[PDB]
Amino acid sequence: MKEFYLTVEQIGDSIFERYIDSNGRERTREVEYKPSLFAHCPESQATKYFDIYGKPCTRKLFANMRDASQWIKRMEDIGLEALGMDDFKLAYLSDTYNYEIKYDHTKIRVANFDIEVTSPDGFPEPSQAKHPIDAITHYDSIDDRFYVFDLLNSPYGNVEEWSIEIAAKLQEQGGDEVPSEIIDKIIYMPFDNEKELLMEYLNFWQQKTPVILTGWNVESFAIPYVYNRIKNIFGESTAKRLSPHRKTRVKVIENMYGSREIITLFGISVLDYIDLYKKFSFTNQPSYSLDYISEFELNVGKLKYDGPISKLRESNHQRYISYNIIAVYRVLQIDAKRQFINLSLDMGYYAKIQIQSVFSPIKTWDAIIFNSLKEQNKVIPQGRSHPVQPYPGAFVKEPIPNRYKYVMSFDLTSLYPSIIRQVNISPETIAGTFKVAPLHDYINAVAERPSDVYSCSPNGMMYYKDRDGVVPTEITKVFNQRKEHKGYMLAAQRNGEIIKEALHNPNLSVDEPLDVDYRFDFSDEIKEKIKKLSAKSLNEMLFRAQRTEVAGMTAQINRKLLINSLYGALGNVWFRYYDLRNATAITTFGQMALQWIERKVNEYLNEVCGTEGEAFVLYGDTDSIYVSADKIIDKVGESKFRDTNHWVDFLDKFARERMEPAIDRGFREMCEYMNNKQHLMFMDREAIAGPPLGSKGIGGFWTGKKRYALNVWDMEGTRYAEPKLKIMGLETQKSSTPKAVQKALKECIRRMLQEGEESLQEYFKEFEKEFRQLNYISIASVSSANNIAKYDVGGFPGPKCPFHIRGILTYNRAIKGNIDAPQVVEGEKVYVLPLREGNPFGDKCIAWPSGTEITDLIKDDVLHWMDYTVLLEKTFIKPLEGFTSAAKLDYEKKASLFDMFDF
DNA sequence: CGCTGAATGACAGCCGCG
DNA sequence: GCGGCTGTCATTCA
Repeated sequence: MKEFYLTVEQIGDSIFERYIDSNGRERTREVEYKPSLFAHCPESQATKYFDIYGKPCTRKLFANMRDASQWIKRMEDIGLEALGMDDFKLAYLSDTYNYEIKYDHTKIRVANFDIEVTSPDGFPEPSQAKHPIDAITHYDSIDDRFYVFDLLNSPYGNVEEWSIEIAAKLQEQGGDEVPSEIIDKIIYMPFDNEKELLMEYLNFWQQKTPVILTGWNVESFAIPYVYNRIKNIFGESTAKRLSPHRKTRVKVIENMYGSREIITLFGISVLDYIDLYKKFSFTNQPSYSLDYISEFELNVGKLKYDGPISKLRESNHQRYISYNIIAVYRVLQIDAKRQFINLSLDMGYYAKIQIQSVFSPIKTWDAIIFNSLKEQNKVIPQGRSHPVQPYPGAFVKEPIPNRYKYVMSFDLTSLYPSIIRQVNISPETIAGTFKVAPLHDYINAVAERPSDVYSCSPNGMMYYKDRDGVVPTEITKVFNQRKEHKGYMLAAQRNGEIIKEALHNPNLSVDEPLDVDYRFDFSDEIKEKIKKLSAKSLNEMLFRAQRTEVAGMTAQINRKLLINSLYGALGNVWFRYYDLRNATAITTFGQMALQWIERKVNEYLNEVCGTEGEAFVLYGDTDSIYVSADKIIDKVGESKFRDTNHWVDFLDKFARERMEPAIDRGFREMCEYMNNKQHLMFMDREAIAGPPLGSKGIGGFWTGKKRYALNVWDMEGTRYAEPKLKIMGLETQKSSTPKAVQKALKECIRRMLQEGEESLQEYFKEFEKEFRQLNYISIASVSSANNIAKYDVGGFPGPKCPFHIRGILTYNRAIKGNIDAPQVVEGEKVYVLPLREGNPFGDKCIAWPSGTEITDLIKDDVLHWMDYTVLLEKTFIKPLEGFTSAAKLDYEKKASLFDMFDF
């Protein structure tokens, strides 16, 4: 097989690497790597190395990586550029694997673990590990086994061995329902004392050292704990064995609210699944706890249990161990869905970087470009520092708050990457500048054409149209690879049909399947040989056909991630190819683009409607615009459509047959006006929305920028079974809005867009007569807890003290001197709730622990005093009032018209 | 931790007012 | 009392 690398590190003047060799064996090797950097030399010195600006360059092969850095610092002092790949690990990688890295994941040891640590004095600080580690479940992908390390005796208790038979039984039988899928894959090892367990674990860790290390919060908790527990008991020398190179570094990460520390295990790739989730799930969750995430993804969480975990080991050591096993398994299941691990490996090996680096857009791209410029003997610029200066971004239209009956939205494909290609924006293609007229002037096409020689951007930048830019070349490559791989998937779909005769005409001649590449559909070669094939081969063959169906996805979707991250890197100063002007070039071009087309779409709809000045585009945001299709539906007359679907098709047709063409003509002119290297401004009809035909619904409405709701029937050409509610910004998308309320608001909107004013009015009134009766906990809100220890004066409200941080305290006070009642904390979220006046509790409100009910020591009265009125008002009404005033609807009869005037 | 602007709205305070 | 700002704090579209 073709060998590859697992991990790489630089320790002193040597490169330590773990890797898979020609025969599948894992190997570790040290290398006295010789880095090569470059300096600008005299043109009269014929060579083969040039930078992205064509200037000739001389290679400087150093003795060791230190001289290399010594030179870089020396150069910086003199004031002359030091070109080349300074991250010697990256260079080492390009150099050792200059080719298409094909890895065999079944050889990559990916470990998933979780530990349990009984503590009665609160959350166990990892940087101290004051308490014993009483459990460790460490799943290993090579052995496909769960290794359980159970501590039978500790200062907190002595317990019996965990029973696997009991773990398998059902809940009603006193079991733990440990799934049958893994019941046979568990390897239980009980221990008499912690030291015996830790040492056996550490030994286990050498026999099977992880390459990829994951789990939930494993990098902020598990790893740091285990490391410090072991260090505090056996000394740092034994602790550093967790690293295959016996090297570890404490890394102190610090944010805008403080700091914590994680432990770097040289020779290991830590892809903590929580982080692997927060960055590839694309969706905000009100809680990122494994229980919350596991439920949201598999309709089931972590084992249930009675009492506080703090006492779960003692009172029920059986559940305790099972719990720890299910927690490790949940992660594995959540990854059986997301493939974020495979995604990572794939992305990392494509760019030839350290797997954990995929969390870094900058690093991934830096690496992909460096390998490209390397193949063509070019030398990358030298990273330089730049002030952190903000630049303008996307144009957002100030929508006129109102209901909007019929709406059609068009979007622009990969806006920014597209813009970079069309204008040819790169640092080495900057040709010059030009006097800049007000932006609107270019929007209205009444400004002296920038230049007839170079590709332009509304901010005054000009680019060469002959040269193919470094940045744009690279995106165009990824852009093609995508169509390429997602091209193989369109084929594996044609072979999944031809090879879809499991019982159609399965001949009875036992034969062997074929080696035809499903990437490329069949012709006659093997296409002919699909009949005489038995009913058995047909199935073993489609097993090899579908398998590729996903193969493309991994790469194609992985390319989509790349494409979409390029902008961020380009706008970040720590990027080798960053350029303030180029970033602004991009952003401003887009501002122009989106508004140029708004002018065009308006002008075009005004002619086809014989209207004058009418404003058809009602809202635009970055890469999309929404048009009011009212004036259109009216030419044809609303009373002439057989039903909802009739007018949807009418709009769908007018879109594809009339607007798109007018749109492309529009962008094609813009491309000429800016004298761009290539027209790439492509818009697509997106959604079509409106109320159900023959109903009193309003269809849609905007509250303001980033805040609207539509009733969509067809999206990008996919006619829904039932209309879909598309809501942006409104509180029903507010991860911080109660659930009972987040529901109504949703219902309220639906009744507004599809049923009408009387419907909304009948709901609202009921939701009031029955708000009390609603579960008392189905009301509280949500929010992050930052600087909690800033607005506390002896645990009291200080200056600018937020509304929750105050309740928090009238809770600490109502139960002061007690750790038997739910314990609060920071970085979390709490149930907030207003209390009437004259309440013996503390303030106007009172917050408390999330995911829990109020301790029966304050529960009884809290409810007795809670403010329902104030609660309904600020969480339900205020926002509805907001929706209905915009949509010009009343949620309550006898309301007065004048109330809408600002006099 | 990790990549960028553009914009909501909930609360806290100030100011200004016969 | 209460608009009319202003600046924090949180979250979300692009």
